[PDB]
Amino acid sequence: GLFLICGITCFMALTVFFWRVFWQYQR
Amino acid sequence: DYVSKDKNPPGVRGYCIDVFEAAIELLPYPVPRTYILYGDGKRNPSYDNLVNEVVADNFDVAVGDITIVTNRTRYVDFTQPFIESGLVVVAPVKEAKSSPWSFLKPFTIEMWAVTGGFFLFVGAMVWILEQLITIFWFSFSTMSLGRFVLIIWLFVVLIINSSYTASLTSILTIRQLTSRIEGIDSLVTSNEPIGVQDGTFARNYLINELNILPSRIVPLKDEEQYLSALQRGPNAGGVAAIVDELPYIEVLLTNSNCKFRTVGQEFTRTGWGFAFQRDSPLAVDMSTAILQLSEEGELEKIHRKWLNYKHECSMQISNSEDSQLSLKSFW
Amino acid sequence: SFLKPFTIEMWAVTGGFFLFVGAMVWILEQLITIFWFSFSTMSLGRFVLIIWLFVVLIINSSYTASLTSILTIRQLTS
Amino acid sequence: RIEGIDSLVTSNEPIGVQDGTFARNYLINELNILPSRIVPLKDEEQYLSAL
Amino acid sequence: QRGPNAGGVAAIVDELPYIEVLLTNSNCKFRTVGQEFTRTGWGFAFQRDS
Ligand SMILES: *[C@@H]1O[C@H](CO)[C@@H](O[C@@H]2O[C@H](CO)[C@@H](O)[C@H](O)[C@H]2NC(C)=O)[C@H](O)[C@H]1NC(C)=O
Ligand SMILES: N[C@@H](CCC(=O)O)C(=O)O
Ligand SMILES: N[C@@H](CCC(=O)O)C(=O)O
Repeated sequence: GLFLICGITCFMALTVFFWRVFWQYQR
Repeated sequence: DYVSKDKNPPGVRGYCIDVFEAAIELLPYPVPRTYILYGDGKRNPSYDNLVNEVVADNFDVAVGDITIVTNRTRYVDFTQPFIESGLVVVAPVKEAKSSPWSFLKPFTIEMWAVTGGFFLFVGAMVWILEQLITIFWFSFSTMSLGRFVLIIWLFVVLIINSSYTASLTSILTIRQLTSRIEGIDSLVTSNEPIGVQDGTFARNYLINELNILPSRIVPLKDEEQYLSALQRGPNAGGVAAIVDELPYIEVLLTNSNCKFRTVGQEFTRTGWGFAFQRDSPLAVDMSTAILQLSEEGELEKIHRKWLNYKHECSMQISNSEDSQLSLKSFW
Repeated sequence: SFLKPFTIEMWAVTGGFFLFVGAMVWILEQLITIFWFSFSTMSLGRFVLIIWLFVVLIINSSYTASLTSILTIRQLTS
Repeated sequence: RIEGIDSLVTSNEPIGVQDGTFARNYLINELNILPSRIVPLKDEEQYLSAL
Repeated sequence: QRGPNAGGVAAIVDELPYIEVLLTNSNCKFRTVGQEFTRTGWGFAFQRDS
């Protein structure tokens, strides 16, 4: 269960980074 | 070894017989004598029914391993104690392990790969926010969105710290608070099955005086089953501890390996002796023989003939069960 | 009796190899020793700081799990 | 602590019973309890002072 | 009260039903540290074969 929080938090920041990459393409 | 059936023309063999023989030639009396065996060849004979066969005058004298108890002194007369004995408690020794396996023990072998694995995969999450090139992240992870990764990863390490303590405590307490005995008072209260030898006063001394249930005391026939009732331990039908006299136990340590040790002192120190017919004048004759047999050292010289078996083998010597963090755990 | 956890053969190994890994800070550095106390508090020499953090993280646990193994059974040795 | 009769058999503490009952000779005969542990008790005021 | 020093003794070895009289008279400042390491019992002493 404690490694589930290791999965939910890290996969959340992939989406924020990919939205940053999708905004990197907006320049 | 102490007293036994024999095919020789005397008829019996042992140690107490040759103490009895070597007191006869100190007396001025030519004494005709015979040797009548008493019990079966399957178990020990009940020594309360050996001394009962001296009160009822079937035997004029019981020579053997007869132990002075305060009924046996009341109905027959004994000589002086020619050897000293006491009830001890023999028990398995402390096998306290020591390893780097005992270091890494509080987690499963799969957990040491998951924890070390989810420091690099979490450490690879740093590269998303960011041999010699891979060491650059360790200079950055010494102390935005990447700070929120460090907040959750902090409370992970504040749990793997706070569980590895709780599984190194829960080993180092249950290793101490396991089923232990370090005295006869430990053996009275901890309600484990106790082995004794068959046909003794030790069966009817623990029941009568130490207040032990009759269902805990388990009889045992011979010296091979005195091991198989301790190799199985308190479970699997065996017993926790054997309570025997001291000169029986100093045979059993040498006959076996260095896996047992007398965990207490003698809690009833009486001694052995010859059981005569009551108020027979031979008792004052052989009390003067033995006290002259002892002071001339012949009582010790016979002891080296049969009972030469004595090896200390200090596995543990009243070891303090305390902190004692293993030397190989930090190897 | 406060010092009773970690029996006395394993204290000088701890404080002695405290200086041995402490010597690695001086390698990757009166005036040199005062700056040797700088990085010892908090690259390739910065990777030992990860591992030495793990080592005292267990000695913190083992000293607690030895002291809990004393203050509990000494409430249960009658 | 005791949380059952099996906790009370093994933990070798003195057990109170009431006087003149079968419970004295049922714990001895069946549950294998020592006769020195079972303590008789007369009336309902001493059923408090023994606890 | 003097303890091991000042001429006093460290521990008195007595029989059991004397300790019961002693510990009720005092407060519980003294403890029976172990158990009966030789338990025999009292009795009357008649002359031999009477
Ligand atoms: C005390 O020792 C004696 C002898 O072993 C036992 O008392 C009685 O002894 C006579 C011998 O003349 C027997 O016939 C009786 O049967 C014995 N009494 C009983 C009740 O068996 C007695 O066994 C010993 N005391 C205890 C408590 O075992
Ligand atoms: N000393 C024990 C010996 C018993 C036995 O060898 O069986 C006794 O006199 O009862
Ligand atoms: N039910 C209990 C009552 C005993 C009593 O009241 O003393 C019995 O029959 O033994």
